[PDB]
Amino acid sequence: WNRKRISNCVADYSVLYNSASFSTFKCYGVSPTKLNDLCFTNVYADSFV
Amino acid sequence: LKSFTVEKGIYQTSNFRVQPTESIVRFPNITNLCPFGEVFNATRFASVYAWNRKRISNCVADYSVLYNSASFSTFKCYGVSPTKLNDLCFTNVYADSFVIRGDEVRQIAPGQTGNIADYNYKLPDDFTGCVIAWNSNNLDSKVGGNYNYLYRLFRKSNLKPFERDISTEIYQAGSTPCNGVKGFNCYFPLQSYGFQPTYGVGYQPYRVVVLSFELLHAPATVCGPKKSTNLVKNKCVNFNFNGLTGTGVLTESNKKFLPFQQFGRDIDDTTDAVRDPQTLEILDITPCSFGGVSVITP
Amino acid sequence: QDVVNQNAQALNTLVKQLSSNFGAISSVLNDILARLDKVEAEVQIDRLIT
Amino acid sequence: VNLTTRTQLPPAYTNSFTRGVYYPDKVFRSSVLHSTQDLFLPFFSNVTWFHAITKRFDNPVLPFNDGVYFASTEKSNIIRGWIFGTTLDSKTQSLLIVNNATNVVIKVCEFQFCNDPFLGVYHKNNKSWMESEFRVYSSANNCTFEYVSQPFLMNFKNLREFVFKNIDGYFKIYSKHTPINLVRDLPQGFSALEPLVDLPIGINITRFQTLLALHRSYLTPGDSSSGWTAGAAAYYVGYLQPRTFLLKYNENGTITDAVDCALDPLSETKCT
Ligand SMILES: *[C@@H]1O[C@H](CO)[C@@H](O)[C@H](O)[C@H]1NC(C)=O
Ligand SMILES: *[C@@H]1O[C@H](CO)[C@@H](O)[C@H](O)[C@H]1NC(C)=O
Ligand SMILES: *[C@@H]1O[C@H](CO)[C@@H](O)[C@H](O)[C@H]1NC(C)=O
Ligand SMILES: *[C@@H]1O[C@H](CO)[C@@H](O)[C@H](O)[C@H]1NC(C)=O
Repeated sequence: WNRKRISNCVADYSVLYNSASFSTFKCYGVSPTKLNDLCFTNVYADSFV
Repeated sequence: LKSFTVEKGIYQTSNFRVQPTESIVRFPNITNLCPFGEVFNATRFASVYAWNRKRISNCVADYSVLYNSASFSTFKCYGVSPTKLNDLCFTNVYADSFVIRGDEVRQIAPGQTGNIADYNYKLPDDFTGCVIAWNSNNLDSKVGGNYNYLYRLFRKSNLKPFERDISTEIYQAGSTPCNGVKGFNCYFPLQSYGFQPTYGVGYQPYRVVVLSFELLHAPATVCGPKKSTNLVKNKCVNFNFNGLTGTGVLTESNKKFLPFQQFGRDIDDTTDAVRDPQTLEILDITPCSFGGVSVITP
Repeated sequence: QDVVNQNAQALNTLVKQLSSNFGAISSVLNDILARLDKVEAEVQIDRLIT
Repeated sequence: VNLTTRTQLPPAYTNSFTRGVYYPDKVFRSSVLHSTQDLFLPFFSNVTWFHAITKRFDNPVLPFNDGVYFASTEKSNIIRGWIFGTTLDSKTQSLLIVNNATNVVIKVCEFQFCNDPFLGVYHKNNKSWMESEFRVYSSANNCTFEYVSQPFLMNFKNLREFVFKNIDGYFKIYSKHTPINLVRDLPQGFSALEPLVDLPIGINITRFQTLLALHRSYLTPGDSSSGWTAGAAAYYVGYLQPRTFLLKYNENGTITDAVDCALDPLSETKCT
């Protein structure tokens, strides 16, 4: 599993929440609406299959 | 004056004030006995999203039966200290009972957040009542996990205090409503609890009852076992008409009340009257000897 | 006439100010004493006094 | 019964002349000027008037904001009760108020209120004048209230007034009776309205619908749909709004004047 550092940027998911090819967007606690309206800290994305 | 010598003159010092002789009690009459057994000893409780409500009026209240029955912990009160409940008459009684998990009990408070507070049960901020809950595992938890206890998870907005929503329709989380096909991008707003008697204290079914009161202004409807007293006049005494305590002198009146009227309020909105809630006569209520004292010396 | 009027007006202000929560639960001292534990009652009475 | 043979006309409107002061509390006050905020009848309003005396039977489904000043320039006790619901089709509880000749029925039931609760019979042809017909509904289910009361025996003079508290637990009604006369059709004046009942129905109330007698005798030929007589009555209905009022109480303890601090700058000046 690779763990990509994400920082010093804005986390725009405008072409994410509205994309058709999503099947399992399982967000826990954070509503997928206010993804943009809530902030976070140093991001670390597990990318894998 | 803080001295041992005083000059010619007149100096004011303290005040005098007769003290009352006795206290009286003047209630309407007697009622019966409150159905606390029916409310606390139900076979099963309602689920939170369909919490229940029962009215209480016209019965004699008590507290020692609650202390006599099973241990009822988490007995917390707002706007009352529980003990003096018996020494005060209250009208407008309501009791709402339901069942939840052992955790969301922390959420039952006037002003809170969480699924229950927002979508299942809201308390008013000025809630002037009292909450009582207790674990019940020998009753609600069954080996297979009791699923008869459900709740609501989804809603556009939060509820206003003392509201319930029994409507069942598929929530559409995202856009393009699926319109009753119950596919993904659409949620069934209701879920159910799993109550296997193996989860632990953080998930046990807890039975909760909330008793809500309403400030005493309208004629009362519930009371306690304090006896009315005979009436006496023309003496500075301690009166209590139907929970309306005071101390002073009463007199028979000349006034004329309409059948829906009861007191004297004056410019400053303070009482000089009661209609005897046994003989229905108007008495004017007025304080007694007040004054401050002056001493003359050479 | 003005002198008499002015004085009475000020006195009425003091009389009416008796009925005001002043950031508490009740305006009646006896009612604050009632339906309230000593500790809480004390701090509510303190508000009215100030 | 689909009672047709009645014409279509726009609603009647007229003006409200300060006719609506409900004593808001039990305090026996007197000789005072108690200022008090309270939802009330905004003085002077081109408010509606369902005008039901062809034969002019106007009785549509009227909604509920918050209370109704309900005048009857009439002669003979036709307007009786009302419904009070949001769907009225037995799918929910509804309020129902019926006023018969003998007792009141405040049945909070899941009842399919179909057609009009009309009192046709009126056996005056057989020297009896007893009216009876129950199309107030079809069925009565899960009704949690009913109050058989004291049993009683049942120009223009029945100007009624009925403030109905949307706030449940206490459906208080503020009212007065008035022997009205001449055909001023809505008089000027000023009269009191003491609160009356108190009902914990606890329902979501939404739409009333008047319940009334129909005069059916020899002079009323034809099938039910048209076989009746109208009889002269007229009623005025007003809604309330939240305002602030100033009341003036006499020595006898009676409300004798009021001021609406919300009508003119002159008024507001008084009100301060
Ligand atoms: C009052 O009169 C106005 C002006 O003619 C009219 O348009 C309206 O229908 C009447 N009633 C209302 C609803 O204000
Ligand atoms: C109300 O009546 C209906 C029809 O009989 C019944 O199915 C339902 O259980 C009743 N509800 C209550 C609370 O009695
Ligand atoms: C009362 O009924 C209306 C119409 O159905 C509805 O919009 C409203 O939410 C109801 N009141 C409550 C408290 O649910
Ligand atoms: C008030 O009552 C007195 C005494 O019965 C009576 O003379 C008077 O007409 C009444 N009305 C007024 C306005 O004083």
